[PDB]
Amino acid sequence: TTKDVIQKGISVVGDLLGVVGFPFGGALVSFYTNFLNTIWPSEDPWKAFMEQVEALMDQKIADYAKNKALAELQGLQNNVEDYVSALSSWQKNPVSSRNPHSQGRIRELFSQAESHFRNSMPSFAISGYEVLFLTTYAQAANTHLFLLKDAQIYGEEWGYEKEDIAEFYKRQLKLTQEYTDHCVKWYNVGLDKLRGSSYESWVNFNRYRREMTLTVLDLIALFPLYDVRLYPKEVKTELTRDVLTDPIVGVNNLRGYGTTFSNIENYIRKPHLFDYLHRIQFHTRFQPGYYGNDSFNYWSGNYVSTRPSIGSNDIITSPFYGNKSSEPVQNLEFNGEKVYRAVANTNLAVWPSAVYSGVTKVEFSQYNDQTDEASTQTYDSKRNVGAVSWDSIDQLPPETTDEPLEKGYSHQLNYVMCFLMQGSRGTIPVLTWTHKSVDFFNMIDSKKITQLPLVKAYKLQSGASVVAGPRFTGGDIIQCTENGSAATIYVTPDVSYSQKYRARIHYASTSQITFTLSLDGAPFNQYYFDKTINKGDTLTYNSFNLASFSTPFELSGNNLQIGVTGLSAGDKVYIDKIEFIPVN
Repeated sequence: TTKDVIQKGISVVGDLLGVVGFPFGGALVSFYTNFLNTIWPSEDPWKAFMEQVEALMDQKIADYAKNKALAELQGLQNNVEDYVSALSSWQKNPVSSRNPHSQGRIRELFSQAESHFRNSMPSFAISGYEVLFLTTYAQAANTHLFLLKDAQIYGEEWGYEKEDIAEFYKRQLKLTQEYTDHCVKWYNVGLDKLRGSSYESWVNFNRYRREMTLTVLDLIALFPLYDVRLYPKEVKTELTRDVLTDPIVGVNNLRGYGTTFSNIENYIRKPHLFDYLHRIQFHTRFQPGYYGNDSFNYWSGNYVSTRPSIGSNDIITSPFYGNKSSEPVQNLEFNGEKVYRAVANTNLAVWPSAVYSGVTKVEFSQYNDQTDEASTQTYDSKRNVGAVSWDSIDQLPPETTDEPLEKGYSHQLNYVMCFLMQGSRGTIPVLTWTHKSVDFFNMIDSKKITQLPLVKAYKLQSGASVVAGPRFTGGDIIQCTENGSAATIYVTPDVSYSQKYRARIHYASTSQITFTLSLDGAPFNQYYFDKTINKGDTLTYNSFNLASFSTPFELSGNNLQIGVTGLSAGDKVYIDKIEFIPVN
């Protein structure tokens, strides 16, 4: 259910990934037309976003608050549409028809929309309804900020005063911090409100977490890239966070046999360096039916193997999950294949005073980006398979319904974990996914500013570790507590000639520090960096700083190592991303 808003959410993020940083005029206008058709066509989408959280929270917005919100949104729609039509004409029209008279038309259409946004935002954050208005606020906030950056692109062309463009920029910086912080604060409020002890509690908790990730968290992660002054070129970036699909179960009500909240939540994958699905070992067991005729085999447990990020080849194999096989083991390999879909069959046997159900068949759809072709691999219990009851596409829709699935999908399989039901009445499989934007090769683009998340490293050292991200960076981060090396990340240059680059680092630190960069073991850059937080502070938007290294360099190697020094006992440094700026 609610796949509609989930698709809109996934699509917007997918489209924005193409116009992030300083976009080319034609691309910007193209985006805007889809944007209007997706998010700003009528009040239906906004109403659906409200109902979405109401469904997750099992609460409703007071009708008065709901009606006003919808009213503001209708007005904002007109402002956005009037603005886009005009912007479209401006881009299309040559630098000749641009007379003082048309400049003032676009200038006031823009000022109106921007102003209307600041006036309306409070309506999507009324006391007591903050969490329920979250996806609506997120989408409105996004629009407001995306709109704002246009003033830095076309400001002078439109004939705005130097003072005006500057006021708009400072306003953009203030709002990027506020909107981001607002979303994370209430996201967490909602998350905690759903924590329970039962299996049913965890499904709700995790569904909220996944849906808020796709519609809110992924979105706010892009906000900083709207700063066309800091990002004067197109930006190549990726979202590294995990999302778990709903558990695969054959029955709607488990009558208390579902795995407990803590036995699921405490065992799912913890903050880890990025990796890829490599192999799966299926274990099968026989489930007898009370009358023999109604028996079936089912997936009882599993092993999972993943390969690390580029630069390392040693395969990581998971502990055993679930119950050992009573039947012959099945192994599926994925070497390089991208699993973009998983469809499952489940079956049930009704006993006098018990019901037994399990996953009997799983069909995986894979795409080989090397040999540009799709195919399927499947697990079959072999005895009484039943019907399909679970489709990943329902939870993780494609970015585009235009292209074929192997091209338009939004996520790929990263992990499989089997949980045991209470009193071991069965097995509950849980699947973890990662975003399609993740570049396996860690490729440094020669024309764009490339953002490289530290979790893409293949090797951590000196006691460095992966820590939960602050919810606004698109993924997890690296925590450094000691002086010395920290991480080694493998890099793939996209060109052959001696292209030069400048490096920038997005970090947080409790003290003044020194970052050192090495290529294949040789230092090439070392610089001093400011303290951004106090010991014990929680990480909010302003905790992070983005600072450049002085000197330019060439990528005469592949193994980039980041080292830190200047730490004292109790000092901590958090590293989010390293950026590469193509320089002449």
